[PDB]
Amino acid sequence: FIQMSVQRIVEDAPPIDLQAPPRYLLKFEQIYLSKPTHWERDGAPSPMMPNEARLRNLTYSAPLYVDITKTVIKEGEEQLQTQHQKT
Amino acid sequence: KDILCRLEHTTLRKVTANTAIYYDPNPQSTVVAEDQEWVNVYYEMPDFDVARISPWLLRVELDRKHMTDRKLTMEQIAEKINAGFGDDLNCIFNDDNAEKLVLRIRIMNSDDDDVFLRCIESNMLTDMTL
Amino acid sequence: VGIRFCQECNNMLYPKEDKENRILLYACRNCDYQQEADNSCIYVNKITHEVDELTQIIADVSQDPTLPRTEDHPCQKCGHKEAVFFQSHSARAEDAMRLYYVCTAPHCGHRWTE
Amino acid sequence: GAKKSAIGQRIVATLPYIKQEVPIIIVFRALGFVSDRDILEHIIYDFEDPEMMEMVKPSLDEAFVIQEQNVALNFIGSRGAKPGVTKEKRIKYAKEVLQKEMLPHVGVSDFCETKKAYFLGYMVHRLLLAALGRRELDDRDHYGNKRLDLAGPLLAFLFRGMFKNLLKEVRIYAQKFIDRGKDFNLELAIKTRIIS
Amino acid sequence: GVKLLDISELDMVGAG
Amino acid sequence: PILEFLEEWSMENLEEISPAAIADATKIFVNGCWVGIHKDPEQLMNTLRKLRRQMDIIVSEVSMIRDIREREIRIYTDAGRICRPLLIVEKQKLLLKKRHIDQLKEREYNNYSWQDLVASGVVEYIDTLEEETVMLAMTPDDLQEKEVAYCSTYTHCEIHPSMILGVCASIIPFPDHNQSPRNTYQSAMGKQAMG
Amino acid sequence: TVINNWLLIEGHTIGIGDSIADSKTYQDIQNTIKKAKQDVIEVIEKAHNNELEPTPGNTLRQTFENQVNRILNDARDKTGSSAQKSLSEYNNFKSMVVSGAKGSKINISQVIAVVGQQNVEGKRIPFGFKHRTLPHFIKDDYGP
Ligand SMILES: [Zn+2]
Ligand SMILES: [Zn+2]
Repeated sequence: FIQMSVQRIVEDAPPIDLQAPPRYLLKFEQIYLSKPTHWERDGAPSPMMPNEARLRNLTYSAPLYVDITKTVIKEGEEQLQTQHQKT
Repeated sequence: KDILCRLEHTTLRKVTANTAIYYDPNPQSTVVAEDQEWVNVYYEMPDFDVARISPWLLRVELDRKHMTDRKLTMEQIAEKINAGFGDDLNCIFNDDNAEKLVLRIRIMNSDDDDVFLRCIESNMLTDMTL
Repeated sequence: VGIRFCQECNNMLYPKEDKENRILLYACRNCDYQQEADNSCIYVNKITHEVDELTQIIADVSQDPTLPRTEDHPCQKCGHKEAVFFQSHSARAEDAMRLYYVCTAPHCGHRWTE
Repeated sequence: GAKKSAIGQRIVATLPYIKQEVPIIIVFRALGFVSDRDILEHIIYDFEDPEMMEMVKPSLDEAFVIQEQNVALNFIGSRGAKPGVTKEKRIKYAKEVLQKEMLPHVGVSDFCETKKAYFLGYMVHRLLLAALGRRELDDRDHYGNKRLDLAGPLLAFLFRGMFKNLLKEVRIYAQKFIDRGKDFNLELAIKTRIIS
Repeated sequence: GVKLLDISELDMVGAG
Repeated sequence: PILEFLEEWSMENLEEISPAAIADATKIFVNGCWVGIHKDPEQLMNTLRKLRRQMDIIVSEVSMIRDIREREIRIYTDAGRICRPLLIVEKQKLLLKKRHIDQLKEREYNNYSWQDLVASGVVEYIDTLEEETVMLAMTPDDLQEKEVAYCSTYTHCEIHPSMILGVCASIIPFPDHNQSPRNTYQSAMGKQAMG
Repeated sequence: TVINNWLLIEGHTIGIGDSIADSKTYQDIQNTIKKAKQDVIEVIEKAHNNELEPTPGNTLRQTFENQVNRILNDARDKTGSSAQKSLSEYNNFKSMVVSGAKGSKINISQVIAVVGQQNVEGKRIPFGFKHRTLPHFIKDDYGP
C-alpha cells in the first residue's frame, strides 16, 4: 500500500483546472514519506519511537509530502509552471 | 397403488417424451412416414377435415413407461383434452400397438394460426391434468 | 431444429405460411425477404432428453490429473489400455452413476460408455 | 399467463444506474450490434447446437421492435435513474453509462466496446450453460470465490475518499480566490487534517 | 515508487 | 507482463479473430478480463508453470487455473487471494531431494533459505482456486509409493498435514484424538489463558 | 454424604487402560471395517455398471446413498457392540455408563472402535471442490 498504491492513487486522480480570466492547473506527481516523527511544543522534529507513542498516547504516524506542479495560463499564450517540492 | 395413481396429480408433461410442431399442410399426407399409416387409418372417414383443417400439426410422443406406470391409456388423454378445449382442437391418436404413442392435434376446421399452438402446448404440458 | 438468417440484414428468419400456395416460407420480418422452408418442423423440445454425453465430453479431459484412470477397458479405436473414467454430473444427464470413458492416448479422443 | 411462456422464458439484464431491468439484446444493439447473427456469434460459438438457439429465441423476440443502435440507446436512457428530458440527453446518458459503468474492468475507452460485447456474450453464455445444466451453479461460500481485504486494500479504500475530499477542498479554496480575481497561496489551500 | 526522505531534508516549516 | 508474454506467444487477441474460431479454442482470462484465445492450452499451461516455478516473468503468487472441461485458462494476479506452499511432484517423485535438506540444515552461514527453495522450483504457492485442478498427496512416504494403484498422477504433496491448524489450535497436543468441539473450546481458552 | 464418604475407600477413576481393548477385539473391528469397505466397493461397482436399480420413491442417488449409509451404520454399530463385549467389569467407562452417571454406549464405541460416519445437514460430506470433498481424492469417488 505505501510503496505503490498511494503513488497510483495520487497520480490517477484527475488534474484540477479552474476558471472564473486566468486559467489555473494543478498536478500531483511524486510522493514522499519520512520516518515516524514527533514535533514537540517548540516544533522540533525528532524520531518518534513506538514505545513513546504507547506511553504518551500519541499516534505512531509519519508525515506525507507531495510535489505539486501549478501551471497558470493568463490567456496570453504563456504558461507559468511553478513546482512546489515536498508539500 | 391404483388408488395412489388415482389421487397423485399427473399432468401431460409427466407422460410426454417430446413434441414437435410440424406444418404438414395436406392432412391426408404426413411429413413423417410412420405417421401416414395410422393417419390414413383415421382418414378413410372424414373427421372435421371436410372443411380446411388448420394446416399446422402438433405431434406429441407419450412415454410408454410412464403411461403403463400410471395405468393411463391412449384414448382417455384425448377425452380429457377434448373436454378441456371442446372441439376447438381436433385430436387424433395412434392405435396402441407400439411404444411410439403418437398423438396429433390440429385447430378446428371452422377456424394466431401457428404460435397459438405453442401457447396451447405450453398450457397443456403444465396446467392440464390427466 | 434449423435456425436460419436473412441474406440482407442477417436477422432471424421467422417461419410463415403462404396460404395462397399452402407452403411454409422462412420469412424475414422488417426485410421482406423469403426463403423456401423445407425443414417442415417449426418447434421441438426433448422433454425426455436422453441426450448423449459423449457429444458433450471434451477429449482434452484425458490430460486431467485429478480424474480416475483404469486399465480395465482398452480403447476400441487404438487398443490403448489406459482410459480415464468419470460421470456426467449434470442435470438432463439425469441421476445415474454410469461411467463414461475417454481413451488416454493422445490424438485418439475416443469416448464411450459401458 | 397464456402468451408469456408461449414465446418461452427469456433473458433480461439489470445494469448499474438503471431503475429497470432491460432486455439483453437491447444492450447488444446499444453497444452497436444490430444484426442478430453478429450478436449470436458473440453469444453462441457453436452454431450447430440447436438447444442454445432455442434458449435465445424469446430474448430475440422481445427486442425485435428495436432495430437500431440509437433506438436502443434512447430505450436505455428513458429508463435511467435521471432520465433525459430529450432524446439527445437520453442517448448521451446511456452512452456514458455503457462507456463507464457497464463492465469497467473490461475497459473504459470506447474502442473496448467490442471487448465488452464479447464479455457480455460470455456472461449470457454462462447463463445458458446453467440453464441447460451443462455447468454447475457456482457456490457462494466456495472460498475460491473470496478475497481478503487486508490493511493494504482497506487503507487504499479510505485514502481514495480522503484524497477526493482534499482535492474538492482545494478546488473550493482556489475557486473562492479565482472568482474574486486574485491569486491564492497553495499552502493554505491544503486542509491537512482531512487525511490526518 | 514512493521516495524516502531522511530527517535532515525535513525543513522546519511545520513549526512556522 | 503476463499480457506481454501471452502476446509474444500464440494467444490471439479478441479484436483479431472471427467468432467462428472461438468454439474450438480455449478462452484466456487475466484477472477476470477475457484477453484472447489459445488453441494449444496444455503446452501453454506447461510454459506458464515453468515460468512461475523459475521466478521468471510470472511471480510466485500469480495463480493459473485450467478448466479443461470448459476450455478456460484463468490467470489471477490481484491481491486478496489466499495460498499456501506445496511440494511439487513429478512422475510420482518429489522434486525435493536430500541436497536441499542439507543446504537448509546450514540455513545460517550459507544464505540458503526458503526463497531459494521457491526459486529452485521445488515448492510453489497454490491457491484454493487452483487446488480444484490439483491432485495432492498427503505424505510422500506412502501415498505415492508403488502399490495397488489409487492414483498414479500426483501433482503436489503436502509439507505436513498439521499445518492446516491455526495458531491457537496448533498448541493442542494430540488434537486428532479429541472431539472437535473441544478443539474449538481449547482454541478459545488458549486465547483466554494467563501467561 | 454416605456415598461420597464410602467412595474415599472405594475410589473411582478413568484412564487409558479403560479405553484399551484386547488385540482380538481390534482384529475383529478391522475385519468388520474391511468387509464393510469391500461391500461398499461392490455397491459402487453395481451402481457404475447400471446394475443397481432404484427403490420405489427414491432416485438412483438416493438409493445408492441409502444403501451405503445403512451399510456403514450397521458396520459402526457392530463394531461398537463388539467393543462393548470386550469391556471388563472393572472398566471405568462401563461403570460410568451402566450407572447412567455420564456418557453412553455410543461414546464407548467411538472411543474404542470407530468414530463413524461424519454427516453435514443429514448427508455425507458434500463435494466442495469440483466433484471432490478434498484435493487428496480423485473425482467421482463415493467411497467411505
Ligand atoms: Zn432481412
Ligand atoms: Zn484410443
